[PDB]
Amino acid sequence: MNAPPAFESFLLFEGEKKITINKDTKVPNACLFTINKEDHTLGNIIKSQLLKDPQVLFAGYKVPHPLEHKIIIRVQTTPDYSPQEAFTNAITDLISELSLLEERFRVAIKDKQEG
Amino acid sequence: AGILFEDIFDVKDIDPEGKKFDRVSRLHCESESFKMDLILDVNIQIYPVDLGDKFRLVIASTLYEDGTLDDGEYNPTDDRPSRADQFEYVMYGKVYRIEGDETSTEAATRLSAYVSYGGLLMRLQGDANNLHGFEVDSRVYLLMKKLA
Amino acid sequence: PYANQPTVRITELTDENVKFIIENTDLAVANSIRRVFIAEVPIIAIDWVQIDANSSVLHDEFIAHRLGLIPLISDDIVDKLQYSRDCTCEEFCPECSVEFTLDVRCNEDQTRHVTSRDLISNSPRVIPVTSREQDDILIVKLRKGQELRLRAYAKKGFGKEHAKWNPTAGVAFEYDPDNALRHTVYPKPEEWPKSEYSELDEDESQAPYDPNGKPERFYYNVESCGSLRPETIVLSALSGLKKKLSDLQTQLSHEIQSD
Amino acid sequence: MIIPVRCFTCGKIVGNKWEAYLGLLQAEYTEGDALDALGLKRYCCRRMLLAHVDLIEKLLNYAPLEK
Amino acid sequence: QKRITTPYMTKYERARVLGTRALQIAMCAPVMVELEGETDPLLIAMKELKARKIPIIIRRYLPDGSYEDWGVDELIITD
Amino acid sequence: DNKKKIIITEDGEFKALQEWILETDGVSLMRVLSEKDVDPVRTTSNDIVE
Amino acid sequence: PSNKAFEKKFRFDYTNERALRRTLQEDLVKDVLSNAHIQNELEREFERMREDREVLRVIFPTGDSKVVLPCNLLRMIWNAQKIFHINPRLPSDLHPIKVVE
Amino acid sequence: QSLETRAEIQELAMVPRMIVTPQSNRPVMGIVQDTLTAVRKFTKRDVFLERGEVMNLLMFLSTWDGKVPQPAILKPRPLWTGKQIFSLIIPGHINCIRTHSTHPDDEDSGPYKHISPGDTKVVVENGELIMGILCKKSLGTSAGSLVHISY
Ligand SMILES: [Zn+2]
Ligand SMILES: [Zn+2]
Repeated sequence: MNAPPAFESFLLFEGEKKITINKDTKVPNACLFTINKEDHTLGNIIKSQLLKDPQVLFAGYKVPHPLEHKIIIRVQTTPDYSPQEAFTNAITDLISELSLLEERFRVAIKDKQEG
Repeated sequence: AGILFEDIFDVKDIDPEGKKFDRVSRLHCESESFKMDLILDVNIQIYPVDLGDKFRLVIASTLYEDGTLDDGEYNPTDDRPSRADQFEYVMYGKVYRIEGDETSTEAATRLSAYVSYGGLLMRLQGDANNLHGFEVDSRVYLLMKKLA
Repeated sequence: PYANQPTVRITELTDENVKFIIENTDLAVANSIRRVFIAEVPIIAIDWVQIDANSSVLHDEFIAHRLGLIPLISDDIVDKLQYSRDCTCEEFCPECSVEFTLDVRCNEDQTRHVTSRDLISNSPRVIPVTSREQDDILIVKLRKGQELRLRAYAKKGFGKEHAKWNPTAGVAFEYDPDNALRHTVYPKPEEWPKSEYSELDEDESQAPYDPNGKPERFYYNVESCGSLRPETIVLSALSGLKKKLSDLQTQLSHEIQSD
Repeated sequence: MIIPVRCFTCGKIVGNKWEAYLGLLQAEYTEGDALDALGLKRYCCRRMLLAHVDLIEKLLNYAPLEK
Repeated sequence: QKRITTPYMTKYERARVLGTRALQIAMCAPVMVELEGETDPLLIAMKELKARKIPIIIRRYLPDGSYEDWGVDELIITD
Repeated sequence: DNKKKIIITEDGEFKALQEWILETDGVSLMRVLSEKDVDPVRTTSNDIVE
Repeated sequence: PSNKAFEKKFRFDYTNERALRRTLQEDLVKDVLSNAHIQNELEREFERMREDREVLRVIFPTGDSKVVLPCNLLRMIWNAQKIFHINPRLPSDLHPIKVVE
Repeated sequence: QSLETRAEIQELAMVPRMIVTPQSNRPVMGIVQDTLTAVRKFTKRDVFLERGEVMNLLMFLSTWDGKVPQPAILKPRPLWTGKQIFSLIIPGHINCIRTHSTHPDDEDSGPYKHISPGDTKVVVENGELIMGILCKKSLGTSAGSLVHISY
């Protein structure tokens, strides 16, 4: 009787926000991003893309509890560069990277069939 | 500037009594000029070293010729002339012990400075006149450089 | 600071599985693609079951459970469908579900094998995986006098909800077949058999260590359950992950511009 | 009871292999031969057919409560 | 008039005073400190203890039968 | 060391001496203590009542 | 510790110029050597220590000194050294009579 | 069920307030099961962490000031150490000395007393792990362990 519904892992209720931004007070140019209803599939690729940025001093992700469905991403950037634009640049580069991969994959699959 | 110690050493021996760790090994080396002893723990995976090899140590309080007492914080981005740019193997630790040959009346002749880099230990044992700037609880860089 | 260019080449293409190789990309991207294969590719399976009569030897939930696991060929319909939670229609409609019927009664003295061929679909395209000598999925066995009638509805879902929406049977994933990065440490490398993709002579046990290496040349072998074609699983997975990131991008942009 | 529709671990469809597996065991294929004659290479899928017991036949031996 | 008991608040006295003062705050008793928007009576009681403003005295009963009365402010808070 | 005799030397040491001790199987603490050459200061019995 | 070692370790021996000047400032060594009141007080302190030694030996016939006590004095000394950066290589600043008083 | 008894339980019987037992003046709780084993393997001398693995581990420290420490090895590539991170876990300025389970007895008598070949004397100084391997004797429930002194 206490089992949560299966769709609880990816569906947002009314009033919940997908992503919330909180400034970090301990150190300058730091920020914390809370993503609701996500798991490692999205946090890991975002963190790895961020670590490629030369202007990102820190990037990490965690899931506070496996039974809960939330991710926390901490981004620290050098002072000339907002963490918010670092995050959006990582996303917009990963999207482009995936689109290129899909196009090459479909071309290769076409060439595999009598090519 | 700031150079706590500077000399050229020769590996007299590798870890005796076997190796206790597969990535790090203990090496014993001697000096030509100052004729003093070093025991150093180094990781072989990234910086392999062989018996009979010859290298140069520069223990310094900072990595800048300006001698500006740096943060102990890791900052990858710094467009400053680093002392490590001319060196191959660079560590960073704090000196935690200084032993001496002193007695109740006379001063120290031979000194032994023990410094640990993240758990990798070094004992530098010579004469008191050379290990002068070593003070307990001080941050030091070992900059090593292998030479033919 | 920018995206790297990856490349793909397929080494085996079959109606059952695709085997291919990805070069010049991060470990995280490779693992996330492997992850989306299993969990987040939409597929069609029967989720709603209403039983009108059941005189068999298996109870109603046992038959409804077995029914849920029958794969359905959903290659192009799944794209044009909608999630039942998103359809504005009050009741089941052709644009958000697929209806199935099953009326089997055993009258002769021979045991009757109710299989997936007995499921009568409403659409000519969305049918069980036995479309085109091999037998079919066995649902139940009926003795003389027993029967079962039931009406079912199929919806669109992905693995995250339930394993019946899992399109793939087995996703083999590998990288660095010879231990060059040495992410794993063999106490005795001799005892370990060579990988399929390893390139070494019979004498050498593992590649020499190189400290500068990074994981590349990820080897995939995606084997389908039969619902989706092996080659279209990967295309759907890439599109879904890209769309997921795009939605996050829009929501973050909206949040920042409103912040 | 009855053959499971899908392998628990892999997820490969194994529900349609039971009748073929029994037919091959009649013909002096051994289990090690009959299993890979059906295309079951992973031992996770092989243990399903190898260790399954079919009790549906004993249940059908009993007369139905209805007619 | 002479006091032979310890000048420190024992852990038991600290627990009972906090509990019995949080109970009074729950019942619309006036608060002794400028509270900062908090709503929990226990937090308010813990604040009044640390600010040394609790209007309670403690009667410590000696074994012989006599007793000593200590105001909350007259004795050192252990925590 | 706690059953061994312990003395104090002229240099203020605590040398552990080794001497003969006898463990019994009965108990008659009074007739034993009141005997010649038995050490009447350390002789314990494990019986509380005695 | 031995009677020879106990005395060697806990007497304030104030008859050595260089030995005392090694550990103490210059403003303090002259006070220790000159003032006889301080020397008398230090001798009295050692006598008290000797009396305590006799009491401990009668309390603990068993040799082991392992005991259970309220607060770890050696650890507090080490904590003080690390807080104030003692650097036990230079002559000390603490006046020996402040210790006793 | 009432506010008075609630406050009394909070102020007397809370878990963190019960770490040390008066039965034997030792801590009652200790690191146990697979953390203890993973700590001994994690704090050995030859444990090195790349930049990304360190940034992930720091993501799980609640009492971290957001300052990445200087790696023990800089130039060939930045490498941290298990001890270098376990020092960030240790709170305040704690100072204690413990010996590992496999510490040979003769090591203290001869040379290398303060430079242990086996990494088997635990020495924490100024709230920082300098040398040694943490075992049951260092993080367990024995008297004088690192949690006992921390409390
Ligand atoms: Zn609809
Ligand atoms: Zn399987």
